[PDB]
Amino acid sequence: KVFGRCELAAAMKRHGLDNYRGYSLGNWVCAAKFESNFNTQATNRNTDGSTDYGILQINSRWWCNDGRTPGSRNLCNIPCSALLSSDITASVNCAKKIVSDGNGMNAWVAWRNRCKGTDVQAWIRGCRL
Ligand SMILES: Nc1cccc(O)c1
Ligand SMILES: Nc1cccc(O)c1
Ligand SMILES: [Cl-]
Ligand SMILES: [Cl-]
Ligand SMILES: [Cl-]
Ligand SMILES: [Cl-]
Ligand SMILES: [Cl-]
Ligand code: NA
Ligand code: NA
Repeated sequence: KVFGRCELAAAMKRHGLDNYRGYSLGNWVCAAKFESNFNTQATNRNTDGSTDYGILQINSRWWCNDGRTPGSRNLCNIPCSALLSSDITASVNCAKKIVSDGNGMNAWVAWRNRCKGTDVQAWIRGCRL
């Protein structure tokens, strides 16, 4: 599914991301935009052989099982394919674990490089929430 901006903001709010661990909604929308272009089916192989999955590009080295990342863990205890659904529940639930792991949203390199320090509220302007 390719979400619209506001459509995603609303879905993320319904799933509890707004101000989760202190991160306002626009942080999550901005991160999704630059991670996946708002596409739940995005997959991208990393240099270490892991793959990133879904709207928040969650990585198989640590977070999910894809059966092809030797020596990895599955800390969200989910198949990586769950993270590609049109329903964002699994991605949101795993993102909550990731952002609680000690480095906050810095776990998403794109957030750190593209959203942190910027006016992220822009990403939810205009939306019915
Ligand atoms: N050593 C190790 C670490 C994680 C996963 C596995 O299958 C092996
Ligand atoms: N100093 C500064 C300004 C905006 C956001 C942030 O994370 C830090
Ligand atoms: Cl957009
Ligand atoms: Cl694996
Ligand atoms: Cl959804
Ligand atoms: Cl934090
Ligand atoms: Cl915001
Ligand atoms: Na804020
Ligand atoms: Na894994």
